[PDB]
Amino acid sequence: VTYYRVNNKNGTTIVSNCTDQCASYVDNVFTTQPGGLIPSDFSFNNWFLLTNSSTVVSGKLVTRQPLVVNCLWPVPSFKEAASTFCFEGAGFDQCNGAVLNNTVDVIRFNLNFTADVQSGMGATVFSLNTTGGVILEISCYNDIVSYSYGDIPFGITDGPRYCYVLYNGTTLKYLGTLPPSVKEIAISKWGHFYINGYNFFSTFPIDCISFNLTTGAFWTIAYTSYTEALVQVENTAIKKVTY
Amino acid sequence: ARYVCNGNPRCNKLLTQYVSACQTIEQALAMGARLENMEVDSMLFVSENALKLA
Amino acid sequence: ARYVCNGNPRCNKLLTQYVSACQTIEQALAMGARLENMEVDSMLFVSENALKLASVEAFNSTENLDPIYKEWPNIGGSWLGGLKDILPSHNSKRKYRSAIEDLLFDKVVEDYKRCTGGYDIADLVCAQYYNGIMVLPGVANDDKMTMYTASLAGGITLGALGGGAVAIPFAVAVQARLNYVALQTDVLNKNQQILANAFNQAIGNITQAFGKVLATVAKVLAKVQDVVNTQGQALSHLTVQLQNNFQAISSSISDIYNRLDPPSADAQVDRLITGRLTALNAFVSQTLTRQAEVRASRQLAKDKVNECVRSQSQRFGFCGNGTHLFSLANAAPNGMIFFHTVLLPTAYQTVTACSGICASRTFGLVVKDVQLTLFRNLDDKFYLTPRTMYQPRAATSSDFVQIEGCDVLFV
Amino acid sequence: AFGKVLATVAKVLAKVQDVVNTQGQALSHLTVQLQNNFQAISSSISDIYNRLDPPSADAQVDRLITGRLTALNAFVSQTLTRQAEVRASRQLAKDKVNECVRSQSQRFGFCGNGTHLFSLANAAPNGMIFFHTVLLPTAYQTVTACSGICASRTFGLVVKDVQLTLFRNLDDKFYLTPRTMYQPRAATSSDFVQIEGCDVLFVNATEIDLPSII
Amino acid sequence: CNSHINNIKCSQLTANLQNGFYPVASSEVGLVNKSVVLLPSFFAHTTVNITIDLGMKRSGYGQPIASPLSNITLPMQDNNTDVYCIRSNQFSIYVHSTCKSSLWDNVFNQDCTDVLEATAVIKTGTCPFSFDKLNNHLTFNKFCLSLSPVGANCKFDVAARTRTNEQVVRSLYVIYEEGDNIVGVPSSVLHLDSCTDYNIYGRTGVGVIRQTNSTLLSGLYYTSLSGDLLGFKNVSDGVIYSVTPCDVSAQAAVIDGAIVGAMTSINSELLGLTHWTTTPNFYYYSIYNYTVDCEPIITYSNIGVCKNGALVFINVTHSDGDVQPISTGNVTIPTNFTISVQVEYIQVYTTPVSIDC
Ligand SMILES: *[C@@H]1O[C@H](CO)[C@@H](O[C@@H]2O[C@H](CO)[C@@H](O[C@@H]3O[C@H](CO[C@H]4O[C@H](CO)[C@@H](O)[C@H](O)[C@@H]4O)[C@@H](O)[C@H](O[C@H]4O[C@H](CO)[C@@H](O)[C@H](O)[C@@H]4O)[C@@H]3O)[C@H](O)[C@H]2NC(C)=O)[C@H](O)[C@H]1NC(C)=O
Ligand SMILES: *[C@@H]1O[C@H](CO)[C@@H](O[C@@H]2O[C@H](CO)[C@@H](O)[C@H](O)[C@H]2NC(C)=O)[C@H](O)[C@H]1NC(C)=O
Ligand SMILES: *[C@@H]1O[C@H](CO)[C@@H](O[C@@H]2O[C@H](CO)[C@@H](O)[C@H](O)[C@H]2NC(C)=O)[C@H](O)[C@H]1NC(C)=O
Ligand SMILES: *[C@@H]1O[C@H](CO)[C@@H](O[C@@H]2O[C@H](CO)[C@@H](O)[C@H](O)[C@H]2NC(C)=O)[C@H](O)[C@H]1NC(C)=O
Ligand SMILES: *[C@@H]1O[C@H](CO)[C@@H](O[C@@H]2O[C@H](CO)[C@@H](O)[C@H](O)[C@H]2NC(C)=O)[C@H](O)[C@H]1NC(C)=O
Ligand SMILES: *[C@@H]1O[C@H](CO)[C@@H](O[C@@H]2O[C@H](CO)[C@@H](O)[C@H](O)[C@H]2NC(C)=O)[C@H](O)[C@H]1NC(C)=O
Ligand SMILES: *[C@@H]1O[C@H](CO)[C@@H](O[C@@H]2O[C@H](CO)[C@@H](O)[C@H](O)[C@H]2NC(C)=O)[C@H](O)[C@H]1NC(C)=O
Ligand SMILES: *[C@@H]1O[C@H](CO)[C@@H](O[C@@H]2O[C@H](CO)[C@@H](O)[C@H](O)[C@H]2NC(C)=O)[C@H](O)[C@H]1NC(C)=O
Ligand SMILES: *[C@@H]1O[C@H](CO)[C@@H](O[C@@H]2O[C@H](CO)[C@@H](O)[C@H](O)[C@H]2NC(C)=O)[C@H](O)[C@H]1NC(C)=O
Ligand SMILES: *[C@@H]1O[C@H](CO)[C@@H](O)[C@H](O)[C@H]1NC(C)=O
Ligand SMILES: *[C@@H]1O[C@H](CO)[C@@H](O)[C@H](O)[C@H]1NC(C)=O
Ligand SMILES: *[C@@H]1O[C@H](CO)[C@@H](O)[C@H](O)[C@H]1NC(C)=O
Ligand SMILES: *[C@@H]1O[C@H](CO)[C@@H](O)[C@H](O)[C@H]1NC(C)=O
Ligand SMILES: *[C@@H]1O[C@H](CO)[C@@H](O)[C@H](O)[C@H]1NC(C)=O
Ligand SMILES: *[C@@H]1O[C@H](CO)[C@@H](O)[C@H](O)[C@H]1NC(C)=O
Ligand SMILES: *[C@@H]1O[C@H](CO)[C@@H](O)[C@H](O)[C@H]1NC(C)=O
Ligand SMILES: *[C@@H]1O[C@H](CO)[C@@H](O)[C@H](O)[C@H]1NC(C)=O
Ligand SMILES: *[C@@H]1O[C@H](CO)[C@@H](O)[C@H](O)[C@H]1NC(C)=O
Ligand SMILES: *[C@@H]1O[C@H](CO)[C@@H](O)[C@H](O)[C@H]1NC(C)=O
Ligand SMILES: *[C@@H]1O[C@H](CO)[C@@H](O)[C@H](O)[C@H]1NC(C)=O
Ligand SMILES: *[C@@H]1O[C@H](CO)[C@@H](O)[C@H](O)[C@H]1NC(C)=O
Ligand SMILES: *[C@@H]1O[C@H](CO)[C@@H](O)[C@H](O)[C@H]1NC(C)=O
Ligand SMILES: *[C@@H]1O[C@H](CO)[C@@H](O)[C@H](O)[C@H]1NC(C)=O
Repeated sequence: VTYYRVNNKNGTTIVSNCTDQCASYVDNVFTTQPGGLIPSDFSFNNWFLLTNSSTVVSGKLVTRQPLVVNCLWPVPSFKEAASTFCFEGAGFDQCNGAVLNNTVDVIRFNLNFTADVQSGMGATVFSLNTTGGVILEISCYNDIVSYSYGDIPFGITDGPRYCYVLYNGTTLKYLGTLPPSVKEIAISKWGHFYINGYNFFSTFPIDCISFNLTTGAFWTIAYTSYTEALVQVENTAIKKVTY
Repeated sequence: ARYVCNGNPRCNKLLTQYVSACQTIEQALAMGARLENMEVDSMLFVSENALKLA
Repeated sequence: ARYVCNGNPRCNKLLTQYVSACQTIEQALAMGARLENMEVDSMLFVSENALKLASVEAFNSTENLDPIYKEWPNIGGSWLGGLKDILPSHNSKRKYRSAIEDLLFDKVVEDYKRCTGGYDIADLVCAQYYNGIMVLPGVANDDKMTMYTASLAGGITLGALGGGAVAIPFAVAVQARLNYVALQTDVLNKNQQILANAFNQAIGNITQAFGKVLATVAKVLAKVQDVVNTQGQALSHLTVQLQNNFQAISSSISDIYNRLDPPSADAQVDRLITGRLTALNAFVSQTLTRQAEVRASRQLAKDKVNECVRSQSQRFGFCGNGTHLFSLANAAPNGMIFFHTVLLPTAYQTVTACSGICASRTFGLVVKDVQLTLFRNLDDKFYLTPRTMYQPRAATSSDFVQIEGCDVLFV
Repeated sequence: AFGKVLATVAKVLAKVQDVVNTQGQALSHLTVQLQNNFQAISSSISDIYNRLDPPSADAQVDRLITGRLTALNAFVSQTLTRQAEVRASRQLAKDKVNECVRSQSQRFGFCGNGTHLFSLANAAPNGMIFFHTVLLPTAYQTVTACSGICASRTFGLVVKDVQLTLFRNLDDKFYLTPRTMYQPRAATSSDFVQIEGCDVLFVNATEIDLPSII
Repeated sequence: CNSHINNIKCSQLTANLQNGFYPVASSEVGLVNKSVVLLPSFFAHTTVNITIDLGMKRSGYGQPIASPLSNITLPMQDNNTDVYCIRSNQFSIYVHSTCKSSLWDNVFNQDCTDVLEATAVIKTGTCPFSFDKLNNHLTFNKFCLSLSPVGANCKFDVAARTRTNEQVVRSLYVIYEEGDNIVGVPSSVLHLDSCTDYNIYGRTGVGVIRQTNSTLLSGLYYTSLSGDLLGFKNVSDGVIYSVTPCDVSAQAAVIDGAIVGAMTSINSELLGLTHWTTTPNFYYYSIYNYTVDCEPIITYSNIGVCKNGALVFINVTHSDGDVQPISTGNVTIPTNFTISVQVEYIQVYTTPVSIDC
């Protein structure tokens, strides 16, 4: 296999070579098709089925999932460590491929990591702005707490992490322990926070969401919406989608 | 699907988990009828010259 | 015991109370199979003298041919282009099977020694074995069924029962069959090459049709596969009943005892025992009905062999659609495949028939043999001919019966 | 063999008993369903009313009624299938009487393994027992068969009755014999048919045979 | 029960076996090692201690009586001690008790003795699990105990066991959801090429674990239609292990009240039979000196078994052949005859049954 990069954004199709990690780019970044559909040749790396069940579900199933992409923003680059996203007033200006002008139901974060590295990458905190305005924050700690925030690692962790919802910097709820590997974070408009497809935390509807990164954190951020689709799932990981 | 789920959009969704059961039911009946039609068609015939004076 | 209680020492004890239920289940299946084996064994037989010349290699040689037939280089030479795909072959995979048989078996699809090897992940058959479900061979297994059909085919060209294996040409055996259809009188114009060519081509297309996976071939493949699929589903249906909790906390016996203390765990198990015994009773009833259905089918198979393969039948339409010449048979999954070789007319001859003859004190003459048609030829002479094949015979006095009167239709 | 409780006798005893055992089990199975509580406090109707007041006792009984009616429906379905199976068997019994007992059949292998002579029949539980009396050969006679006769303007002669074998005897005369029993018959002219040609397998006729042959 | 023939008699509930084939286990096992495979995750263990203080007393007759006024103590969490929750990956739960007694009501300044003596036992009430089994590798999404009967699933019955009787004093309520986050532990080792009691990725059973070379498993484990474990993958190496039963069904051939031989798929001595041969589908063990020509007494399938254990196979009936319609050359016509009588049975009617609904 030989890897070429094609860019027709200025109206003329230009062809050049790619180095860096071309294989990773073809495994994570896709061009959005008209209507917001994901190309049939996309491998769905780190795209997990969103479920409320605690168990592992596999096989061919028809479900309502956020698989319609309103805008795909590849390899995002932020002005500062922190950034803000909104479900409503969001603006699409860096969409790869077709852009569909609609309301976003779910913001999906495809995290950048390598197997067996335990690199210094992660988020200090995720801040969820609910309807009334109550700011709830999610942060995870090296040990059990009994105002300092914590660390939510991306990829492989060196040990256990205890996740709490914060308020006034004072722990408000214990959510649980993170999985050995954090590959995807997905946040819904309706107040549901997912890790690797599992509903980790639920609250009141969210108007906006923001976070502060420690010190290219993401492969891509997809602004998506719910549709009915037939999906082939292996270990909560989507392998194929037929809309 | 119609027998079990009576056109109710919300029942048909639950029934997704049993698609293989429905396929077994529908295919079993279809195969039975298919085999019967073949051996029945083998038995039957006509003759135009005989029908003309029948 | 293994199906209901999965080797769990503590479940088997509870199952003691249901021993009479298990005995009923096991005995019912054993009796069904026993009766079947007896009537199947009655049907099957072999003949060593026929088997000796039943192969393709035997047919392709002169070694067994009776010296009186020096004009023939082999047995059925002109017919071998067809027979070679029907007769068993020595030089093949799986011992002695025919080309069509291999196609029929391999396009459709028991060793249990292998289930204990442990060098791979068990397949469906071993997975069933582990649950107490196993398939046994019966009397009509595939190898014995093959011998049966080979012996029948090899009988066609066996000249005598005195002993040894003295063969006659296939063409000679066929000509003998033609005489039963109609006495052959046209000896100066043999049509053996024509019939042999048509036969060889028909088999060519049949063998090809099976390999390709012809209305008759499509019908057979559908029916053969259906028999196989039905038995498969019957057992797959039974094994999945083991996943039914039957209102227990779990379907797994060892899981129940792993989680719950004996005084309560036994109650959970009692429900699973009752449920699983019920599933077995349903299985047995269903199985016995299928055996009854087959019994009726088997009688037809037996009648076909005796009236189409081993002899000439006078039953119109019984051995295929047309005028029956001969039949060959081979093995098939769970039964037999029959090849009915029939005559098909391509053109009809018109003759002017005479009801009878009025002769002179006057008297009538009618034909003694009612199967023959009396007609007058171009030379003004009377001829008789059977209605199944136009083989005209000069009429003589021994063919007629005197009667007192004459009809209006008499000549 | 019957008194002793012969492969044919063993087969019959097994089959006859099985028919009887099956009907027995069908009814024994039905009666034991009455012991099923069907989630009631008891399977006994009088026990329910003896222990429990009518407004609650009726509910316990309604479950037993539903259960027992279900058992009867299963019984009826099972019974009707057995009757259908017997119908097919009965047709065979009828054909056997008409073709083996009341008449001689021309169907090879139908009335026993061998050459059928006669059949007798008796009663049996739920049906009939047939005694097929057949002929069994103990020795075979070898003869040298003639395909036909070529006689002389030449012509062929073939045997009119295709079930007979033509052969020449030790006195050089022609005989005909059926292939089911060796009962040789002197051949005569009324037994032969004239044809235009001769095969290679035909025997050459002599003048001394022609007066009886043609 | 004490012998192989008597074990068959016990199984069948008979004191007199008939000539025939009886289903037996190829072997029996017990007293074997335990093997477990857990999801790697991380070690984080919590010890959970429940203390039950029983207030026993006495009646006029002397019938010892426990006091509903007894105290159950759960460890300290979130200051309140009325609801303790498990917030770790692994846990162990132990119950301990102290028995105190009184002559005067509610003083409890004296040890209980003799007939007053009691020990607390927690037994299954309405929960689909026993308290003492929570130390096995049971798995939960959540598990929390509560002395308050509010919004709680099932309850345990906490009873005082005395030398006279046993009675329930208090209930302990437990909140739980099924899942794989929290695992019970006694206070990831497997034993290969041995019969073992295993618990692998949430699947419990008894069998033999073997290391194999394949890529068949896509997930942690693969099961049969019946739900049984057929094999599993080690998360770290990708190596596949197969799982098979320690024993299989076998058929014991019994003649004249003794085991003559048996068929099995496992090439191992069974039922005291040491000699054997090999058949197309199974191994055959018997009393016969194997490293034949005899008349079988019992049969099944296409197999017969002789009194001396010899194994015989059944042949297909032979015949001379059929007489063909051939009139050329040397042919045979049956001449001498005798009579044979063949007997067959055909069902004509069913016995009609009338049922009064
Ligand atoms: C349908 O009906 C026909 C009858 O018309 C049955 O055919 C008969 O079957 C039997 C059983 O196989 C045949 O008998 C066998 O003959 C063999 C050859 O004959 C030798 O021995 C005789 C002795 O009288 C000599 O006259 C002859 O010249 C030969 O020397 C024997 O070798 C066989 O021996 C077997 O049995 C004996 C006794 O138990 C053993 O000691 C031997 O080791 C060996 O196992 C046997 O005697 C009989 O010849 C067949 N007759 C005909 C006309 O075919 C069909 O079987 C039946 N069909 C069905 C399905 O049942
Ligand atoms: C991508 O890399 C290839 C080399 O693998 C470049 O190929 C060169 O093309 C120029 C003409 O444009 C030739 O003169 C060179 O000789 C080629 N190099 C080699 C090693 O053969 C190709 O140009 C690169 N793509 C772009 C857009 O620059
Ligand atoms: C998990 O369960 C919650 C309910 O507790 C689901 O939330 C609903 O989401 C739909 C959008 O499809 C809204 O129309 C409903 O009003 C929401 N209900 C509530 C109470 O907020 C959530 O979608 C489920 N998530 C998954 C993956 O199944
Ligand atoms: C994904 O993360 C990896 C690190 O895990 C990034 O790779 C590093 O990039 C920096 C900046 O260019 C280099 O100085 C390092 O040497 C690179 N490390 C390795 C191991 O190659 C990568 O750039 C990130 N990619 C995306 C798409 O965000
Ligand atoms: C199927 O049968 C046809 C006969 O109708 C075969 O067609 C003949 O092919 C032979 C040569 O093998 C020619 O001699 C004939 O003239 C053809 N007759 C036709 C075309 O009607 C055909 O080859 C057979 N197919 C197979 C696979 O054997
Ligand atoms: C049977 O087939 C033969 C051919 O093999 C037919 O004979 C032909 O008859 C036509 C007139 O109908 C002549 O023109 C041809 O020269 C003949 N060809 C020959 C003698 O081979 C014969 O007529 C056919 N029979 C019937 C009843 O149609
Ligand atoms: C039919 O049975 C008779 C006996 O009843 C056989 O006749 C015997 O033939 C042998 C020679 O094969 C003579 O040695 C005996 O003296 C004859 N005994 C007689 C005349 O009773 C007769 O050969 C048998 N038929 C066949 C074909 O073997
Ligand atoms: C699963 O595989 C891992 C290795 O990938 C096994 O753990 C290692 O076992 C070896 C024994 O030779 C030790 O030397 C290593 O220190 C262990 N750890 C590591 C990270 O290699 C583990 O035991 C296997 N589990 C099972 C149930 O077989
Ligand atoms: C039919 O069988 C007889 C024997 O019963 C054959 O006659 C013998 O033939 C040999 C030569 O092979 C001579 O040596 C003998 O002297 C002949 N015996 C008698 C009594 O003639 C006869 O040839 C065979 N016929 C056929 C067509 O095979
Ligand atoms: C697009 O980029 C190419 C390459 O730099 C350039 O040649 C072309 O003129 C650009 N198109 C426009 C509209 O500027
Ligand atoms: C996140 O970044 C914003 C903007 O720089 C800053 O005001 C805020 O205090 C930061 N919060 C944390 C927890 O780092
Ligand atoms: C949350 O959204 C409200 C919308 O009015 C805004 O006033 C408030 O500052 C936001 N808080 C954040 C972004 O933390
Ligand atoms: C603490 O919480 C109260 C909620 O009533 C909020 O008004 C206050 O500003 C918070 N204190 C700090 C330092 O954020
Ligand atoms: C018959 O033998 C010849 C060799 O003499 C061979 O070429 C031919 O293919 C064989 N025929 C068959 C049907 O095997
Ligand atoms: C036969 O000839 C006689 C004498 O001419 C005639 O009367 C009779 O009708 C003829 N028969 C028929 C059937 O025409
Ligand atoms: C019959 O005799 C003639 C004259 O000798 C001869 O040519 C012919 O071949 C003989 N027939 C047979 C079948 O041998
Ligand atoms: C149990 O395991 C030990 C090794 O720790 C081994 O020596 C012994 O043979 C095993 N016994 C059984 C019954 O598995
Ligand atoms: C449980 O009790 C034992 C004494 O039997 C003690 O050693 C252990 O530390 C206690 N554990 C907890 C969590 O209190
Ligand atoms: C339990 O503690 C209470 C105080 O809450 C005390 O009054 C009572 O006597 C104790 N009961 C026992 C130890 O049985
Ligand atoms: C029963 O109670 C009464 C009132 O307290 C008391 O007078 C009497 O002695 C008691 N009898 C007993 C303890 O058996
Ligand atoms: C597995 O290992 C054994 C022992 O070396 C070898 O015989 C077998 O062929 C191997 N199988 C595979 C699929 O590698
Ligand atoms: C027969 O038994 C003897 C022992 O007395 C043994 O040495 C011999 O090998 C056995 N024969 C066979 C075939 O196993
Ligand atoms: C008949 O039985 C013998 C053993 O006596 C065996 O070797 C032979 O292969 C069997 N033959 C048939 C045709 O079943």
